[PDB]
Amino acid sequence: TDLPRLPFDNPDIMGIAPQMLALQKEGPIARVGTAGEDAWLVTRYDEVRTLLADRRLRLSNPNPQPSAKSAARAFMVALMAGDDHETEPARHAQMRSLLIPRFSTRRLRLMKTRIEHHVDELLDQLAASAPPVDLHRVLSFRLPTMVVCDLLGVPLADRERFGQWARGTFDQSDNEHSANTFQQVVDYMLELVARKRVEPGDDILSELIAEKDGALSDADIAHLGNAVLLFGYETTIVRIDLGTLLLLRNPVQRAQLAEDPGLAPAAVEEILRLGVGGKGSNALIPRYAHGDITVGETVIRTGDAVMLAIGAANYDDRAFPDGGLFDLTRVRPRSHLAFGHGARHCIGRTLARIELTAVFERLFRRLPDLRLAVPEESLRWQEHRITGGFDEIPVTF
Ligand code: HEM
Ligand SMILES: CC1(C)C[C@H]2C[C@@H](C(=O)O)[C@@H]3COC(=O)[C@]4(CO4)[C@]23C1
Repeated sequence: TDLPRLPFDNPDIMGIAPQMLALQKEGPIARVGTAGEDAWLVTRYDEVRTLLADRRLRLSNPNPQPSAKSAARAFMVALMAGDDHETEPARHAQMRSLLIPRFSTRRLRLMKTRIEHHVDELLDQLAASAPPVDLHRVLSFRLPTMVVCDLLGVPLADRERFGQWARGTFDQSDNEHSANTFQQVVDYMLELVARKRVEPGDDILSELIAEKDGALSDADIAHLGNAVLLFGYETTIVRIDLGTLLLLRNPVQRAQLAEDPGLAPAAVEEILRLGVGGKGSNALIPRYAHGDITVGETVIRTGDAVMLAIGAANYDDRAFPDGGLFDLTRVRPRSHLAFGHGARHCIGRTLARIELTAVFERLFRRLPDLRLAVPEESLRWQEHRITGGFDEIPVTF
């Protein structure tokens, strides 16, 4: 009898921690310790997918005196309209109503074309340079920040201003750094909303300003833009790094994709499903029970914290045969959980898929000999950031 304690050790730089796979083998749900409060950990695909669609399980904390959070997590939860359990239903509903139509088929079609040319240009610069090159700096970081510049209608050079702000806002190890960085994000976005009020374009804030004959306050609009800025590039950067690392580990699938870029959508779904870094703390979706819920033979009581392990569920042999294997030839694979599911299903997921598809359509066709210039074990996953990630990916080609 030994209460398991999150985060679990991972001897590899990717994948799921052995202890979490061991718990998954025993059953769908276990009581675990964490850095803060104890929580129920749900590790099997069927139960994680079910609980994500259960409206009794919500982001907001209903408890009368809530456990303390890092500044980073508090900012995250506020950007997701989960900071007040009494107003979360109306506020979260409004958030999704206002953001979903910003990712229209018209906008996505136009952005796919620009994304494709941009990747072409990024790879031509990469191919013209002398190895070793940091693939994270010159490819992974550059495409998703370009996309956010396009969404917000700002010059591309602005990403050199905001490109580290998600990392800094979400630094759980330094409350003061987190708050100072979020203040910069806020100041920037308020500047931007004031400009878009007199100089609109074909971009997200201009559409928010025009919404409901202009009924939204500057604070309301900047909130929504901050969510786009802070959720809209960093996680995608990390998936380009993880997808590259995964394809480097699987040369047969990599050669298949290089030969047939029509496999890129399938590859991207495998990358999302298998792409978990380090101790994988970002592959947990946190919730609180707002009513009692029975999971198998376990009773989750109102007020309990629940960690929905989307990473472990995406590796679950019960949902994906040979769940640990990268196989872009899977026939009708189940929908992975990397974007979540239910009420908070990732608003940007179609755009993120467009970005990743454009990259991996091209990468190994344009640079067939691309490979790591350093050992895998020297790559350092950044555990203190809510979004994790690697700081550099040195390559040769
Ligand atoms: C590969 C890249 C991405 C991954 C893996 C990812 C993953 C996720 C996940 C798992 C959630 C649900 C969190 C929860 O249920 O607590 C989420 C929510 C969200 N995502 Fe994404 N995301 C990605 C990219 C993006 C992009 C590109 C955008 C927009 C430009 C975006 C905007 C959002 C927003 C606004 C939410 C909040 C939805 C809500 O709370 O209702 N994300 N994302
Ligand atoms: C709004 C988010 C940025 C979306 C998810 C992406 C995930 C990641 O970075 O992989 C990040 C980590 O922390 C979480 O609570 C997650 C899992 O819900 C998120 C929060």
